[PDB]
Amino acid sequence: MKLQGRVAIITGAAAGIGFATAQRFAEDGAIVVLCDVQEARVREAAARLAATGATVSAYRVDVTRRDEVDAMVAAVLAAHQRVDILVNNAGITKDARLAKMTEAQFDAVIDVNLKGVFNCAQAVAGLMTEQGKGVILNASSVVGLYGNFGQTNYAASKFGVIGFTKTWARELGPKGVRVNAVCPGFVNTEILQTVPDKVLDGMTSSCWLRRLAEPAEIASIYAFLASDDASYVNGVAIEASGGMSL
Amino acid sequence: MKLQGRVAIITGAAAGIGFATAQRFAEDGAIVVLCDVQEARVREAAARLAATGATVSAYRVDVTRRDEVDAMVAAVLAAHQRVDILVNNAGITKDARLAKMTEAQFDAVIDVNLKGVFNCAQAVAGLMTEQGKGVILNASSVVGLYGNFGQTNYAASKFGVIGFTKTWARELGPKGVRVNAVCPGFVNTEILQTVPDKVLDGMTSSCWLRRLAEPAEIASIYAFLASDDASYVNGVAIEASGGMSL
Amino acid sequence: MKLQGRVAIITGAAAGIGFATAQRFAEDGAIVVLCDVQEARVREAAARLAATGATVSAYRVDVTRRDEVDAMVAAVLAAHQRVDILVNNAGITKDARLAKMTEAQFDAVIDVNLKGVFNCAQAVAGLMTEQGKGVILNASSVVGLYGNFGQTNYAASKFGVIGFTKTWARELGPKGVRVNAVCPGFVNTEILQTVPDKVLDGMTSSCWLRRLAEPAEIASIYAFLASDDASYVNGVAIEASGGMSL
Amino acid sequence: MKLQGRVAIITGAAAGIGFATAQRFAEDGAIVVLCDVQEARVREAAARLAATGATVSAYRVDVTRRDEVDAMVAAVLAAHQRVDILVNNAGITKDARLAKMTEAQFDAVIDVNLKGVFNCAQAVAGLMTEQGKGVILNASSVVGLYGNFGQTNYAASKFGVIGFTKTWARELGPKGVRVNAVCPGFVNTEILQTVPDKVLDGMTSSCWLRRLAEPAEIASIYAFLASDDASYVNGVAIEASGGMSL
Repeated sequence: MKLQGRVAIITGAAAGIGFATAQRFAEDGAIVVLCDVQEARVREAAARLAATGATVSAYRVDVTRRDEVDAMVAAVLAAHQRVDILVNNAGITKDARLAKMTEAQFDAVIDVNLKGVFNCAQAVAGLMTEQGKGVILNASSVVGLYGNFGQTNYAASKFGVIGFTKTWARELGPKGVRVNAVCPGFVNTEILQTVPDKVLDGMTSSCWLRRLAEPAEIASIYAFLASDDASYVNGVAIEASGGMSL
Repeated sequence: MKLQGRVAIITGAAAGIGFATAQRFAEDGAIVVLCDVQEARVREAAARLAATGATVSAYRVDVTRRDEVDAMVAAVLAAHQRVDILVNNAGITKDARLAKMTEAQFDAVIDVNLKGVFNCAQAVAGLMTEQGKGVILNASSVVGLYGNFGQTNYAASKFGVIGFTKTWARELGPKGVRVNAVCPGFVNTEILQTVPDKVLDGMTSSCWLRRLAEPAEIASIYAFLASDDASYVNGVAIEASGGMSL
Repeated sequence: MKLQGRVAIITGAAAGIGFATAQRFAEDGAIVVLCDVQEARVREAAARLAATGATVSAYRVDVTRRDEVDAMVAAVLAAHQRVDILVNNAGITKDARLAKMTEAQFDAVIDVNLKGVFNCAQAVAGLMTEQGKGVILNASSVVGLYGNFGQTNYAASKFGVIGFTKTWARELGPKGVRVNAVCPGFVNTEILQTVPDKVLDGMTSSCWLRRLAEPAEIASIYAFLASDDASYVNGVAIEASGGMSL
Repeated sequence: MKLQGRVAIITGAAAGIGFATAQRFAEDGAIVVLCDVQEARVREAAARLAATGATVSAYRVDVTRRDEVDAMVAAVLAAHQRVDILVNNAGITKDARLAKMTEAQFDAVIDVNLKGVFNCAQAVAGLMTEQGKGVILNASSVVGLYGNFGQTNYAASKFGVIGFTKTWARELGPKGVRVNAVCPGFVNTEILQTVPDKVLDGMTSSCWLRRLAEPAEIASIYAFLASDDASYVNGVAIEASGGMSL
């Protein structure tokens, strides 16, 4: 059990990729800390994992509020004495082409997807370098490699988290702390359930595996990167798109 | 005279690469609008170019203030009837290790370097698509490709502007408007005179041409990209580093 | 036991990363076919793994000779009924500055490192698409991302295998066959013992983890990519360098 | 006239991008040496440029025959005393999916597109470093960035020439010799004239400028890169695709 006893904080863990990652991490023996802006939902999520015998906890955290981030990290240290893994998965989209995008749409996405990631990483990175081991995993996107129509704000933020990744991999690597990113393509979470079938068909046609990912297939990449199997993987952004013509 | 009569707005034009770009664009026949937060200095810069016979103007613009950006664009239209080129060159650094970076250091760099670029591009893009031709050139950095120690905020921002570049190239290209980025390496501008020699030796040794760039050598890349010689170059980030090992 | 009963052909398996990969695959339950130009050595390597209880076999294969490749594939099918995984790890260097590189130095590296990879992949790809599942893993290098002094031929070949990877991921992905590459940095294999200390200090100082990899740390990446944990990873080249400034 | 008096060797110059580059270089004042495997056609091409008053010469060169390459370079030195620019543009395609590609198809493309480029660059690079200035420009492709169905051989070769580019930029940069690559997308040369319209429409739909390039639009990028406007551009592969979703 490759993450046995390791303490993992996962943001956006109430549902979607975040929840799938919490589940997989618990299966790999991690102590999992599920954080989400949605308090009731994340406590239900944690409750489902606790029933399996896993050691888990749940916190309401808005990652744009550094005081909430700090309070959670302090509570995790009080409870489990260390932080071994951070998965910066919480994100939002507010799509609009440049001609129509509002300042509020722009700001909201930069706040969660860049400032939020900065807040959580800054809050744990010192704990990790002090103990001489840790891993910070950042959620990017294929859009963070290639751009995408209507995603001025999202693309900037997901490119930007690769900037974080390479910078922190440089700063923290020498102290035994690895920093990597995952760049998912089209993943079959709740966000796609209202998308018209013909639109989904266009999406899957652009994928070289000709299908959407299940969230567990992104979780499994975070699990690899957290584990010692990725001990010489640092500063990378792994594309998890099945291959794409975006 | 490959830019003859074309109207170019350049931000951060009082000095450094911005001023060199204004100088080169004027040499190539462009009508140049020099914008900077340093009003007296950008006025003096414009005066030097006017003395050579160029058609120029000078505006105080804080790119984080959209009303100021909009007012400048309106004034340029009143004076010169159209906008053909935008060079988003204004940027700042507020360097710190992740461990030490303050919220103000982080927020300020995201504001100028991402929000400011968004503001200027959004302000001109409709003018350009309506007339069926235009070019937006974004200043990135080698740091926006590879990250860099102490530059959590700057690296996120310069990665992010490549996200803008690809996204806007997708949205605007079909309307005849190209969007590209330049990623300079180490440039001999005013910000380097105070830097220690052994730091500059490390800079030059990591460059495959074994020397710093002069600002004119970055200006000439912007001039190429603005010109019709780059008519099939869209969505790219051109590294202008002499080759390097950062 | 994530590769239990899966049949893996590994080229260059007598030593180095190839042998470490065979060892790890066997540890994960794979049936391993060790191939190398050094027959006695790869036989001894297989014997070490068989002593641990693994199901293994050992073949002399010069990957530049397609009849030898084909004969080995036919033998594997006769023995084990299918081929599930191919690791194209055999490669050579024949380093020289452009000024001095001989035709033989150039031709030989292209032959083993590109033609050999082509030969092995073509020999197994139809088996994999016919059965609806398979994975081909190609050995690249950080040199296949950034180039390197004295490696005109090697760099072309390791860039080229990423070209293969993306192309085959496009052709074979829709049939259920994934194709990926690994780009190792500096690995503590047998080829480094003779290397001067000050050359190795330059290697480690350019790595953001400030150490060389052990071969098992590259093997574990191949093991991940072969496994179902990488089921939505297709067409990628994963840098396995600890982060670096080459 | 930015290439005045500079001696430029261009391979594949009888038609297509090569001829367009010869024409543009002559317009920029270069002494142009047109090389092609097609002797009658390249002499006609040269004759057209000579009529404009340009200084030009024509040679039959098969770039896979080093003796022909060497003889041409010697003849150019005898005639013009130096070589300032090399454009490695000659290339071929022999497309087939991996399942069907023959050894001869593979070999032919590697021979022209990698060995040929090596031959020409090796033959001139010493002349350039000795005089302390030169530029070598390599023709890659968008396929050398992203791969493409049916192009195992072409993609490997055009990735591979970026490997050459980065390696030679490293080796030769310190001696004042720059090496860069251009990666064209879909260009309206003779090769596309038999392509069905509906197929061309698919191609242009995937282009963010929604049109094919004219060959002069690729020539203009080579002209920039050869000129002193690109004096701090070294080791780069410039995508000239209009933006693409390949």
